[PDB]
Amino acid sequence: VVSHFNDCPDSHTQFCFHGTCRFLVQEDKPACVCHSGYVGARCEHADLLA
Repeated sequence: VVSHFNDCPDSHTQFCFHGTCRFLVQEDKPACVCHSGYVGARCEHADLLA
């Protein structure tokens, strides 16, 4: 509550190649979400990586 994000990019955004980027500023905490039709945690690979 109260805590919210806005400025996603803070270097930690480099942990996400192909996925939503959200950085909780008030609580500096990186958090990315995968898009779709992809694999991995960072979402660097697109299918063919089960």
